[PDB]
Amino acid sequence: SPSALADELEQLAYEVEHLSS
Amino acid sequence: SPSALADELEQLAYEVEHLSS
Amino acid sequence: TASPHALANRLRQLAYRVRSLSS
Amino acid sequence: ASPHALANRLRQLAYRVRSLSS
Repeated sequence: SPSALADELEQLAYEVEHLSS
Repeated sequence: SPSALADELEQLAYEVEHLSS
Repeated sequence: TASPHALANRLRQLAYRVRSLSS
Repeated sequence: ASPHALANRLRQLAYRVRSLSS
């Protein structure tokens, strides 16, 4: 599902944001 | 195209691997 | 190496493009 | 999640994206 995949990618973006350099 | 999108997602994943916890 | 924030923002823009797909 | 785990989940979803249509 395109919307379901997009939601999963956004949750992954949430996780990436909380990583360090 | 979806393949172009998937290619960019994979490139992004490569860069995420270079980050740290 | 791009920052976590720049990568996260790129990933949100790709998610918008995925959401726009049809299947 | 580790960088590794996120990157692998991204690659998993990339394959699913690859299988969609315009």
